[PDB]
Amino acid sequence: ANLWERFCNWVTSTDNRLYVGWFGVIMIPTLLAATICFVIAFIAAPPVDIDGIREPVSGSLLYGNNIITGAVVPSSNAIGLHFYPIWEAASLDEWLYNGGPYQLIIFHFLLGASCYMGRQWELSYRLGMRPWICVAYSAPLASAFAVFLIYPIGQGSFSDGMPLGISGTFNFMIVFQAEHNILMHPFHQLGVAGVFGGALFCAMHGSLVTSSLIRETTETESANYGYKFGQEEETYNIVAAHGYFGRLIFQYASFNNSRSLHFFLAAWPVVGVWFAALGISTMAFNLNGFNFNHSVIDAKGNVINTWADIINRANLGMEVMHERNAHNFPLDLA
Amino acid sequence: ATNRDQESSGFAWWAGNARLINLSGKLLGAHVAHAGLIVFWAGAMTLFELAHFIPEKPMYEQGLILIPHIATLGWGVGPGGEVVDTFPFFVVGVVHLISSAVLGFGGVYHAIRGPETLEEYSSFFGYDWKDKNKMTTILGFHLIVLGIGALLLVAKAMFFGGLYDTWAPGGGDVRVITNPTLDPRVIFGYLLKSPFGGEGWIVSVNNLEDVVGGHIWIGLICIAGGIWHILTTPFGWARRAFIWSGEAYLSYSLGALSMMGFIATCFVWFNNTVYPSEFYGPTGPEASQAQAMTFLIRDQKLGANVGSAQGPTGLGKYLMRSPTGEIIFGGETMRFWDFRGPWLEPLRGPNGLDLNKIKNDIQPWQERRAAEYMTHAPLGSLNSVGGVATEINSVNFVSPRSWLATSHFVLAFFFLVGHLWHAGRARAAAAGFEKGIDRESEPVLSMPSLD
Amino acid sequence: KLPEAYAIFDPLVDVLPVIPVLFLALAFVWQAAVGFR
Amino acid sequence: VIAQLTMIAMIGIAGPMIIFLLAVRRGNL
Amino acid sequence: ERGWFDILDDWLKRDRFVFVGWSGILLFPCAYLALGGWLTGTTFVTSWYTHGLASSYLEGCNFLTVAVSTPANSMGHSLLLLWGPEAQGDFTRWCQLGGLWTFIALHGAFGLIGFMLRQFEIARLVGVRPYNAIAFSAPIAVFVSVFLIYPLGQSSWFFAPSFGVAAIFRFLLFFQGFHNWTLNPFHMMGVAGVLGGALLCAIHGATVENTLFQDGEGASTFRAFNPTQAEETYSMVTANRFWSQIFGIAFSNKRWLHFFMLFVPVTGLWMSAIGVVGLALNLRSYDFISQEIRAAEDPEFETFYTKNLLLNEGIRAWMAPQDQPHENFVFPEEVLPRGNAL
Amino acid sequence: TTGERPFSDIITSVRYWVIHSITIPALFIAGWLFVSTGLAYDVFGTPRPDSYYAQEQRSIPLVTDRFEAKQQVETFLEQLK
Amino acid sequence: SYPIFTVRWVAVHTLAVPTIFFLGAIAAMQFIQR
Amino acid sequence: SEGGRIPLWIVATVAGMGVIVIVGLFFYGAYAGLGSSL
Amino acid sequence: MTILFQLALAALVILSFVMVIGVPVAYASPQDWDRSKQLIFLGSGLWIALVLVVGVLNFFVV
Ligand code: CLA
Ligand code: CLA
Ligand code: CLA
Ligand code: CLA
Ligand code: CLA
Ligand SMILES: CC1=C(/C=C/C(C)=C/C=C/C(C)=C/C=C/C=C(C)/C=C/C=C(C)/C=C/C2=C(C)CCCC2(C)C)C(C)(C)CCC1
Ligand SMILES: CC1=C(/C=C/C(C)=C/C=C/C(C)=C/C=C/C=C(C)/C=C/C=C(C)/C=C/C2=C(C)CCCC2(C)C)C(C)(C)CCC1
Ligand SMILES: CC1=C(/C=C/C(C)=C/C=C/C(C)=C/C=C/C=C(C)/C=C/C=C(C)/C=C/C2=C(C)CCCC2(C)C)C(C)(C)CCC1
Ligand SMILES: CC1=C(/C=C/C(C)=C/C=C/C(C)=C/C=C/C=C(C)/C=C/C=C(C)/C=C/C2=C(C)CCCC2(C)C)C(C)(C)CCC1
Ligand code: OEX
Ligand SMILES: [Ca+2]
Ligand SMILES: [Cl-]
Ligand SMILES: [Cl-]
Ligand SMILES: [Fe+2]
Ligand SMILES: [Mg+2]
Repeated sequence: ANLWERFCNWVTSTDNRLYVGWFGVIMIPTLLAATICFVIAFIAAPPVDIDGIREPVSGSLLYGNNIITGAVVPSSNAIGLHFYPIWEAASLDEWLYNGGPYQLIIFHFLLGASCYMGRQWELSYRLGMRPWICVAYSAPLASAFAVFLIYPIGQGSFSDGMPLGISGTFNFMIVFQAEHNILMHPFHQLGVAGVFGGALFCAMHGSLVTSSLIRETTETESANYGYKFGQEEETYNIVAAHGYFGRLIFQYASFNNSRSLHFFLAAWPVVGVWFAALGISTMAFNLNGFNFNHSVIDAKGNVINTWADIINRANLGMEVMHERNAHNFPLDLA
Repeated sequence: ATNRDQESSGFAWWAGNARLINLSGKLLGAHVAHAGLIVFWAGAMTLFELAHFIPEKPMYEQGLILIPHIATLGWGVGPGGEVVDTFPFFVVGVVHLISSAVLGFGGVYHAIRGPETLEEYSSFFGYDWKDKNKMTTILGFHLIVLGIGALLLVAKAMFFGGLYDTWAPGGGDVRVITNPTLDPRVIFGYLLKSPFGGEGWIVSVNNLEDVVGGHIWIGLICIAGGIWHILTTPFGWARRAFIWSGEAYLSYSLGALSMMGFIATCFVWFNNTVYPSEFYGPTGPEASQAQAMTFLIRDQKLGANVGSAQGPTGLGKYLMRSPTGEIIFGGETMRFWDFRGPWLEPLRGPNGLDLNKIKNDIQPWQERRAAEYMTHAPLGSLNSVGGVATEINSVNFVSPRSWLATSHFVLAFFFLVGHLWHAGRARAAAAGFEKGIDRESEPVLSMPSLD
Repeated sequence: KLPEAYAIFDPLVDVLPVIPVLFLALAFVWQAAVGFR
Repeated sequence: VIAQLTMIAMIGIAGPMIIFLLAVRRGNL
Repeated sequence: ERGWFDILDDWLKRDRFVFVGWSGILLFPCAYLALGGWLTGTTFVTSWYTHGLASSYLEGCNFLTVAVSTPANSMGHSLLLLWGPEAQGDFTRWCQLGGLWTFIALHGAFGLIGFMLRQFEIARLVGVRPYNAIAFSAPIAVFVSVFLIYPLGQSSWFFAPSFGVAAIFRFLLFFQGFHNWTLNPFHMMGVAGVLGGALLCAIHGATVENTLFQDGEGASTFRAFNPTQAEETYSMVTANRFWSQIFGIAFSNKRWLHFFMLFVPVTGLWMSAIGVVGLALNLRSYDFISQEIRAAEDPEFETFYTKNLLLNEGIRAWMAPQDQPHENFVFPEEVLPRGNAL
Repeated sequence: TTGERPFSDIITSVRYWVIHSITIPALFIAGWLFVSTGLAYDVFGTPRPDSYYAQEQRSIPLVTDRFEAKQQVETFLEQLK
Repeated sequence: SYPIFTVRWVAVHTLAVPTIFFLGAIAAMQFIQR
Repeated sequence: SEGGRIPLWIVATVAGMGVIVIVGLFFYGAYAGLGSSL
Repeated sequence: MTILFQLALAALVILSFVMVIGVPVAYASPQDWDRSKQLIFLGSGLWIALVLVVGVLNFFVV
C-alpha cells in the first residue's frame, strides 16, 4: 500500500478507539476550534455590543458573570448577516467588541455537528448496521440550526441568534414569545408533546423492562449483575411486561412486538422535535403562533377577554421592555 | 396481482410504493399520475385565485402565490404592476387543468391497465436501474427537456412581450429584454459570490439582463450536458464513487431538491427582482427600511434636521454609518442596510443615502410606497392576523413571502431527511445488510476489542 | 373573478384545489379494502 | 354555501365509489 | 375462607377487557369525573365572575383558549364543595363561583392515587416488580406540588393553574415574570431530566432499530420478531461498539440502561416539584445579589441576567391589572415601564 | 382474548347499525337542542352575548366576598335590568 | 355466544354517550351570532 | 346480527368522513359568529 | 351562442365525472373489457371535442 492508501485505511479503520472517518476529518478540527474558542471566550472575553447600539453586554466569567449569567454573546446588529471572520477586523480588540467569537464558534460548531451526523451514518456502514441513528440525531441538529442559523437569516442578523449561555438562552426564549407567540404555535406544541412524551415513554419503557427482569441474582447484590454483556438470551420477560401494561390500560394499547415498541420510542420524540425545529425555522419568517386577541366580543361589541388576551398582556410586557434603547420607530419589524 | 402484499414483496403496506422499484410500467404510471397531481393543482389553484381576485387590491393582500408568478412573466399586468387583463391568468389555469386530465389518464392507464414491466415490451422504454448507460441516457433526455424549458423563459423575455421589471426606468413595467448578459464573468460570478450579508450568492441577482442571460447559459449547459450523457457512459472514477440503484438515485435527487428548497426559501425572502414586491409584498428587510424612511419623512416635514439628529444611544436617530462608512438608516434597520429597492435607490449617492437628496428630492410616490411597505411587513399569525404577535384582530394578512418561505423551508427540511433516510438505506441494501445483522456473521464479532 | 360566462361554476372552482388531498386519502380507503396486505 | 357542499359531496364520494364498485365486481384491487 | 370479601375480590380481579380491581373503585369514578368535569366546563362554563374571562365553546372559545378556571381570589382556599357555605347546594352558582376547579383538582388527585394503586395491584397479580408505579410518583409529585401545594402557599386557588391550553401558557409566563422560574436550579434539573429523557427515548429506540438481527427475509423488519423468542432481537455488542466509537462511552449492561431510563425523567420531575414547593412561598431564585450590587453602582455593567429582569418587570406591569382583577390595579400610562419607541 | 365480543364483529353487524343509526343521531340532536333552546346558558349560568354587561357598564362583575358570593352573583344578575 | 352488557360495554357508553351529546351541542354553537 | 355484513373498510371510510365534516364545521365556526373577532 | 356554450361546458363537466369513475373501474374490472375499451375511446374523443368546443365558444361569450 502507498501512503494515501494507508492513510485511507487508518481514517476509515473500524479499530480506532474513536472512529475518525471522512466526516470526522472535517468534524475533528471544526469542533476543536469551536470548543477552544468557546472556552476561552466564556472565561475571558470582554463585553460585546450585541445590539449594535454601543451598549456592550458582558458575557465572560472574568468580567463579572457566573456560570448561570455567562455567555458568549451574539455578534453585533451592525454586522447583521455579514460574515465577520477574524481577518475582517482591524484588530482582535475590534473583533472582540463586535462579537466575532460568536460567529467563529457557531459556524465551526454547525459544520462539526453536521459532520457528527454524517459520521454516525459512516460508522454504521463500516459495522454492517442499519443506517438511521443519524436520522434520529437530525432532530436536535435541526434544532441547533434553527436557533443559530435559520432564525438569524429570517430576521436579518446573527445578533438575534440564541446566545451561547444559560441566561442568554432564556432571553432568546422570552423575546421569541413576545415576537412570535410561540406558545400558541402548533409546531411548538407538537415539540412539547415530543419532549414530555419522550420523557413519559422513556420512564415507561425503563420501568416496564426493569419490572420484568428475570431473577438471576440474590438480594445482597445489584440485579444488574444478572445481565452479562453480549449474552444471547433476553434479560427480561416481554410477555410479562406486555401482560402487565396491557392490563394497566387494555390489551391492544400495549406493544407485544419489541421492534414496533422501539420504533415508536425513536419516532415519537424525533418527529415532535422535528416539528419544534420547524416551528423556530418558520417563525424565522414571521409566520407566528395563533392570534386570538379580541376574538370574543359581546352583543354590543365589548371585548370579552379569554386566556389568549392575558397571554397577550404578558407578551406586551416582554415586547415593550426588550432591548430598551434599540428601537426608534413604533413597530418592531425584525 | 403481482407483488401486491408483504409476503411476496417483502414490503409492508406503509412502504407499499417500494413494491414498485423493479416494475417499470406501474412505476411509470405512478410518476405520470403524480405529474398529473402537480399540474392539476397548478391549474385548479390558479382558477381559485382568479375567482377570488379583486383587481384593485394588491395581490399580496389576497393570499395569492400563483397569479404573482404569471404576472412576473409579464402576463396580465402593466405599469406599477397594475392588473390590465385577467385573461392570461384564466388561460394558464384552464390549460394546466385540462393538461392534468391527460397526464392523469396516462398515469392511471400505466398504473393499473398497461404492462407491469416495460422491458419485454420495449428495449427503448424498459430499463434496469443497474444499467449505467441507460440511466445516463434517460437523464440526458430530461436535461434536454429542462434546457428547452429554460430557453422558453428566454423566449418570453426576448420575443414574446418581455418580463415584469420592477427596476424599469420611470417605474416598474413589463419590458422586453434585448441585451441579455452573456459575459461568463458576470453570470458565473454570481455562483462564486459569498452567501453572507451584502453578497447573497445567486439570490442577489438584481436585473433582468442577468436573469435572462443566466437562463441562456443554463439552457445551453443543460442541452449540451444532455447530449453528453446520451453519448457517454459513466467513467471509472464515478463508477467507484456512487451507489448504482433506484433507491440511491432517488436519494441523490432528494438531496438536490432539499438544496433547491432552501435556496428558493432565501430567494423569496430577500429577492425583490424575480419576486417583485408589487406582487409578493415587501421583503422583511424592505418593510423595516420603509419604516425608517416613513418617520424620517414625517419628522423632517415637522422641521427635524435628520442628518444631525442624535438618537438615545449616540447613533443617529434616522441616519448613521454602516461598518464600512456608507450612510444608512438607523435604529434596528441598521442590519438591513444591504437592502436595495426602486423606491429607495433615487436617494442613494456614491457614499450611501444622500442627505441633500433626502432634504430636497423625496417624491410623494416614495412616501406612499414606504408607508405601504411599512404597513404590509411580512409578519402575521398562523390564522392570518396581520402584524406583530401582540396586534389585535382586524387585518386579515400574511405575506405571500412568509407563506412561500415557510412552506419551502419545511419541504426542504423533510427532503434532507428523506435524502439521509434513502442514501443510508441504499448503501446498506447495496452492501446487503438493510434487513439486519447476520447472527452467524456479525461483523463486530470478528473485530479486535477497542480495549 | 372568472369571466362572467363561467360564474355559475364558482362553487365548483372553490372546491377543486383540495382534490389532490383526496388522492392521498383514497390510497387509505383502497388499502383498507384490500386489508392492508 | 349549499352549492359548495353539494360539489364536494359528489367529488368526495367519487373515490370511495370507485373502490366500492370494484369490490362488488371482484375487480383487480 | 370463602366469604363475601373473597367473592368480591374474585369479581373485581376477573381478566376482562378493562381490568377493574379494588383500585378501580377509587380510580374509575374519580378519573371519569375529573375528565367529565373538564369537558363539561370547557364546553359550557364561563369564567366571567371569577376572572372576567370567557372560557367555553359556548361563549366562542376554541380548543386552545377554553379552560376550567380557578375560583375568585376572594374564595381563598375554600374546598368549594357543592353543598358548602359558598354555593349552598346551587349547581348553577357553584359553576359561576369556580366549583368545577376544585371538583377537577380533587377528583383528579384521588384519581391519580387510584391509578398508582392500579399499577401496584396489577403488578402484584401478574407477578412483576412495581417499578411502573414507582416511576408514576413523579407525575404525582408534579400534580400535587403545582395544583395543590403552590396555590396553598399563595393567597388562594386563584393562582393555581387553570385547566386549559392557553391558561397553562399564562401560568408559564406568570412564573417567568413573577418568580424568574427559568433561573431556578430545581427547574433546570427538571428541564435536563425531561430533555435527557426525550434524548434517551429517541437514542435507545433508534439504536435498537438500527442494530437489529436479520431474523426474516422481509425488507419491513417488524414481522421478524416473536414475543416468546428467547434471543435478543438486536445486538448489544454491535450497539456498544458503535457508541463507544462515536461518543466515547456506551451502555454495556441492558439492566442498567433501562433503570437509567426510569431514573432520569423521574428524577427530573421530582426536582422541578421541589422548586415549585419553594415558589408556593415566593421562595424564588429570583436574583444574584452580587450582580445587583454591581449593577446598582455601575450603569455600564450589563449581563443577560439583568436583561431578563427588565423583561420580567414588563411582564408584571403589563399583565397584572387584567391577570389579577381582585387587586383593582390602575397603572396610569406614565408609570408603565417601556423602552424607547415601543 | 378476554371473552367479550370483538369490536370489529359488533361494528360490522347490521343490528349494531339498526340500533345506532337511531341512538347516535338522537343524542346529537338532543345536544344540539340543549344549546339551541338556550337551556345550556340556564343550567350553567353562562352569560348570553347580551348579558356580560349592563348597557353602560364596563366593570367586570367580580366575586369579592366568599360567604355572600351567591348573593353577589344574584345582585350582578339583577343589575342587567 | 357472546354477552352484550359487560363492564366493557358500560365503560364504552359512559364515554361515547356524552361525547355525541357534546358534539351536537358544540355543532349548534357554531351558528350562534353575537 | 351477523358479524361481517358491512365491510370494515366502509365503516372506517364513513366514520372518518364524519370526523372530517364535524371538525370542518368547527373550523368554519372559527370564522363566523362567536369567537370570530367580528 | 350562450345556449351552445353553457351546455357544452355542463356536458364537459358531466362527462369528466363519468370518466373519472368509469375509466379506473373499467381498467380493473375482469369482464366486459371489449365493451369498455370502445366506450373509453368514445368518451376520450368526445371529451377532447368538448374541450375544443368550449375553447372556441369562449370567445363568443366573453
Ligand atoms: C401519488 C400518490 C400515489 C401514486 C400515484 C401511487 C401508485 C401506485 N401504487 Mg402506491 N401508495 C400511496 C400513494 C401512491 N401510489 C400511499 C399514500 C400509500 C399508503 C396508503 C400507498 C400504498 C401502496 C401499496 C401497498 C401498493 C401501492 C401500489 C401502487 C401501484 C399499483 C396500484 C394498484 O394496483 O391499484 C389497485 C386499485 C384500484 C384498481 C382502484 C382504483 C385506483 C385508481 C388508480 C384510482 C384512479 C382515480 C382517478 C380519480 C381516476 C381518473 C381517471 C381520469 C383521468 C379518466 C401504483 C403504480 C401497489 C404496487 O406496488 O403493486 C405492484 C401496492 O401493492 N401503493
Ligand atoms: C407551497 C405550498 C403552498 C403555499 C405556500 C400555500 C399558500 C397559501 N394558500 Mg394554498 N394550497 C396548497 C399549497 C400551498 N398553499 C395545497 C397543497 C392545496 C390543496 C389543499 C392548497 C389550496 C388552498 C386553498 C383552498 C386556499 C389556499 C390559501 C393559501 C393562503 C393562506 C394559507 C393558510 O391560511 O394556511 C393555513 C395553514 C394550514 C392549513 C397549516 C398547514 C400545515 C401542514 C399540515 C403541515 C405540513 C407538514 C409536512 C409537510 C408534513 C410532513 C409530516 C412528517 C412526519 C413527514 C396562502 C397564500 C387560501 C387563500 O387565501 O386563497 C386565496 C385558500 O382559501 N390554498
Ligand atoms: C413520461 C411520460 C410517458 C412515457 C415515457 C410513456 C411511455 C410509453 N407509453 Mg404512455 N402515456 C402517457 C405518458 C408516457 N408514456 C400520457 C401522458 C398518456 C395519455 C395521453 C399515456 C397513454 C398511453 C397509452 C394508451 C399507451 C401508452 C403506451 C406507452 C409505450 C409506447 C409509447 C410509444 O410507442 O410512443 C411512440 C411515439 C409516439 C407515438 C409519438 C409521441 C408524440 C408526443 C406526444 C409528442 C409530444 C412530446 C412533448 C415533448 C410532450 C411534452 C409533455 C409535457 C408538457 C408534460 C411506452 C412504454 C402504450 C403501451 O404501453 O402499450 C401496451 C399504450 O398503449 N401510453
Ligand atoms: C441533473 C443534472 C446532472 C446529473 C444528476 C449528472 C450526473 C452525472 N454526471 Mg453530468 N453534466 C450535467 C448534468 C448532470 N450530470 C450538465 C448540465 C453538464 C454540462 C456541464 C454535465 C457534464 C458532465 C461531465 C463532463 C461529466 C459528468 C459526469 C456525471 C456523473 C458523475 C458526476 C459527479 O461525480 O458529480 C459530483 C461532482 C464533482 C465530483 C465535482 C466536484 C465537487 C465540488 C467540490 C462540489 C462544489 C459544489 C458545491 C455544492 C457548491 C456549489 C457552488 C459552486 C459552483 C461554488 C454522473 C452520472 C461524469 C461522467 O462520468 O461522464 C460520463 C463527467 O466526467 N457530467
Ligand atoms: C370513590 C369515588 C369518589 C371519591 C373518593 C369522591 C371524593 C370527593 N368528592 Mg365525588 N362523586 C362521586 C365519587 C367520588 N367522590 C360519584 C360517583 C358522584 C356522582 C354522584 C360524585 C359527585 C360529587 C359532587 C357533586 C361533589 C363531589 C365532591 C367530592 C369531594 C368531597 C366529598 C366529601 O366531602 O364527602 C364526605 C363524605 C364521605 C367522606 C363519606 C364518609 C363515609 C363514612 C366512612 C361513613 C359515615 C356516614 C354515616 C353513615 C352518616 C351519618 C351522619 C349522621 C350523623 C347525620 C371529594 C374530592 C365535592 C367536590 O368535588 O367539591 C369541589 C362535590 O361538590 N363528588
Ligand atoms: C395510481 C394510483 C393512485 C393515484 C392516482 C392519480 C394520482 C391520479 C390522477 C389523476 C388525475 C390527475 C386526474 C385528473 C383530472 C382531471 C379532470 C377531470 C379535468 C377536467 C377539467 C374540466 C372539466 C374543466 C373544466 C372547466 C373549464 C374548461 C373552464 C372553467 C371552469 C371549469 C373548471 C368548470 C392512488 C393514490 C389512488 C392509489 C392507487 C394507484
Ligand atoms: C439561471 C440563472 C443564473 C445562472 C445560473 C447558473 C449558471 C448556475 C449554475 C450552476 C451550477 C453549475 C451548479 C452546480 C453544482 C454542483 C453541485 C451541486 C455539486 C455537487 C456535488 C456532489 C454531491 C458531490 C458529491 C461527492 C463528494 C463531495 C465526494 C465523493 C462522493 C460524492 C461523489 C458522493 C444566474 C445566477 C446568473 C442569475 C439568475 C438565473
Ligand atoms: C377537475 C374536475 C373534476 C375532477 C375530479 C376528480 C379528479 C375527482 C376525484 C376524486 C377523488 C380522488 C376522491 C376521493 C376521495 C376520497 C376520500 C373521501 C377519502 C377518504 C377517506 C377516509 C375518510 C379514510 C379513512 C380511514 C381509512 C379508510 C382506513 C384507516 C383509518 C381511516 C379512518 C384513516 C370533475 C370531474 C369534478 C369535473 C370538473 C373539474
Ligand atoms: C362535572 C359534573 C358531573 C359530571 C359530568 C360528566 C361525567 C361529564 C361528562 C362528559 C363527557 C364525557 C364529555 C365529552 C365529550 C367530548 C368531546 C367534546 C369530544 C370531542 C372530540 C373531538 C373534537 C375530537 C377530535 C379530534 C381529536 C382530539 C383527535 C384527533 C383528530 C380530531 C381533530 C378528530 C356530575 C354530574 C357528577 C356532577 C357535577 C359536575
Ligand atoms: O435585536 Mn434581538 O429582538 Ca428581533 O425584534 Mn427587533 O431585533 Mn431586536 O427588537 Mn425585537
Ligand atoms: Ca346581534
Ligand atoms: Cl432584551
Ligand atoms: Cl427602530
Ligand atoms: Fe429497550
Ligand atoms: Mg363561531
